[PDB]
Amino acid sequence: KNVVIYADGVYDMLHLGHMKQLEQAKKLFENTTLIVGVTSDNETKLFKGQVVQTLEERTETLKHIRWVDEIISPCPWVVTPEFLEKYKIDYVAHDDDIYAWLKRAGKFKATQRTEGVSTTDLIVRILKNY
Amino acid sequence: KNVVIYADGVYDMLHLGHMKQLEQAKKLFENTTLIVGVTSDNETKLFKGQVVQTLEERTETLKHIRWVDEIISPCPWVVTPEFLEKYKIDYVAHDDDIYAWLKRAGKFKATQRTEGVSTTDLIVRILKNY
Repeated sequence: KNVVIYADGVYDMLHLGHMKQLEQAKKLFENTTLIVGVTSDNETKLFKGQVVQTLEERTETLKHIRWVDEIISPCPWVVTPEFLEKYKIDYVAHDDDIYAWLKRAGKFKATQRTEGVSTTDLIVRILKNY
Repeated sequence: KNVVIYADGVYDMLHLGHMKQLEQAKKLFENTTLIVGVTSDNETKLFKGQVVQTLEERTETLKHIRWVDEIISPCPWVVTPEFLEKYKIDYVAHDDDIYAWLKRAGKFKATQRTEGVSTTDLIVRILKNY
């Protein structure tokens, strides 16, 4: 009855958006284990772009988040069928094609986002006072 | 065996510091319920100073924090003996005198802090790139 869900991401400067996403992953089914993978510095920097917090900083914040059951840190950049077996993962949870093969296999669970929540946004608000 | 702990604060722009503090509160004893009180906008603005996030924003972030069991939002600015009875609170957890009367009653549990963790600090780091 327990369903293993994997959600990877950068999780740089974690905010309310990441949390709502993670809550969604956690509640995809009645009994889940939410595994969260945190991408390495080198690989992030080389694909997405600069990253603000180091791996250790981004991993530690996730330790206080109610929905996170287990953490793989650092996680591989690209999910592979072998990875899924090795960790007994039943579904991958990401927003919405690199994940076509997951949908074809029935193992793709979509999760939505929430805007206006970024750290950056709040600084924007705080300067408006001047 | 279950010990009720109350930790109030502003919790503006919650960061790793608040989380470590809250974890400490939660683990003061083996079986706790951590009640977290979140101060109102009007009262915060009038004592501490300007506040960046509204009550609703500050309360919602706390909903994703592993250590928070219950939330009083908004909470009174000053803890009173009557408050302690009304919510069956066994200890109050705050950093370190308004709390002398709590220490005299045996109901004061100290919790420490961690520096270099503020939202503000990370923006400081991010601008250094220019």
